[PDB]
Amino acid sequence: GPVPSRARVYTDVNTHRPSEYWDYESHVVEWGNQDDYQLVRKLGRGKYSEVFEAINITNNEKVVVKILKPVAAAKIKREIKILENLRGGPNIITLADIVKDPVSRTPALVFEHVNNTDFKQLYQTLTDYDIRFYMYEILKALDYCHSMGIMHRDVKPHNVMIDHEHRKLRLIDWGLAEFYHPGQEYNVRVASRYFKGPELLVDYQMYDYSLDMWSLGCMLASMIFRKEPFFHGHDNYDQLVRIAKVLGTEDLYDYIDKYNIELDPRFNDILGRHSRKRWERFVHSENQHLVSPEALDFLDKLLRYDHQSRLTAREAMEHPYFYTVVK
Ligand SMILES: CC(C)NC(=O)COc1cccc(-c2nc(Nc3ccc4[nH]ncc4c3)c3ccccc3n2)c1
Repeated sequence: GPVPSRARVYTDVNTHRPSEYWDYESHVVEWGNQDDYQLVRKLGRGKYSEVFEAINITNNEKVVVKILKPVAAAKIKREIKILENLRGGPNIITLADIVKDPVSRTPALVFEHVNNTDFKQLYQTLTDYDIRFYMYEILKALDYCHSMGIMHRDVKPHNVMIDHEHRKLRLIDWGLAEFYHPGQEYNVRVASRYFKGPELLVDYQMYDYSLDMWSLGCMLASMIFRKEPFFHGHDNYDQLVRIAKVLGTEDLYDYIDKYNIELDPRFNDILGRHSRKRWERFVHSENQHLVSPEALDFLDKLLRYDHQSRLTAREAMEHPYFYTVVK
C-alpha cells in the first residue's frame, strides 16, 4: 500500500492545542444581530454559498455577507472555527460576525469588505514589482494559516481579493480549509482543477500544507509567463499529463515510486514519455519583462512533484525573488 507522509513543518501544532482549537464539531456559535446587516446587492454564487455586498447599519460600514447553502452539509462549523482561529492573522479575511439568515435559516458569515478589482483585469496586468509584492502578501497568509495548523486547499486567483489602490490583499473562501493532523488521510477532491497538486491527481490522501505551495506556484507561473492557466487540463487526468509535459515523466515515476502509489491505469494510454523542459521555453517577447533568474529559481522550487521537497511558505519568503520588495 502507499508509504505514509508527514509535513516537514508545523507537524504537531494541533496535537498540542486543546481539542477546543481543532474539534470544530464541539464549537458553539455566538450569534450576532441579523438586523445589524442590510443586503445591498448579490456579488457572487458558488456551489456552497451566495455572497452579498451589505451595509452594517450600526456604523454605516460596507461588509460582505456569505449565506451558506444547506448543501454545506453542516461543515459550516469547520469554516467558522477556522475563520475564528485565524482572525487577525496577516492578510486573512476578517470574520466580523455570524448571524442567522431569516430566509435561508442557515448561518450568514459577515466579513470585512475588500474593494476588489477583477483578477482577469489585474493578475495578467501587474508589473514585475507588483507580482513580487502581492506574492509576498499571499505568503504571509499561507505561513500564518500553516503555522496555525490549517491548510487552505483552494488557493487560486479568485480566492485572493486585492484592493490595488490601497495595496491591500486578503485570502478568502476558507470553506475547503482543513486542520492538519499528522497521518490523517484527506479527501483529494479539493482545489480547482488547474491548481490541483500532483498528490491530488495521483489520489495520494496523506497530503499537507505543501498542497497550497503547489497551487501558489501555479498562480506564479500564470502571472510571470502571462499564460492563464499555466497547466490547462481538459479534465483531472489530462491535468496530470499537462504537468508531466513540463516537469517530465521520469520525476513523476520517481515520485509515485517513493510513496508506493499506483497510477490509475487510465494513464497508460495518455501519459506518454516527456522530458523535463527548461523554464526558458515559456519566455517570449510579451512576458520577458516579468521573468528573471530569481523568478525561475523560485518557481522551480514550488512546482515539484514531491510535496515534501517544495519550499514551505516561510522558506519562500526568504527567497531572493523578494529581496526587491520593500519590507
Ligand atoms: C461580474 C462579477 C465580477 N462576477 C461574479 O459573478 C463574482 O464577482 C465577485 C466579486 C467580488 C467577490 C466575489 C466573491 N466573493 C466571495 N467572498 C468574499 C468574502 C469576503 C469579502 N470581502 N471583500 C470581498 C469579499 C468576498 C465568494 C465566496 C464564495 C463564493 C463566491 C464568492 N464570490 C465575487
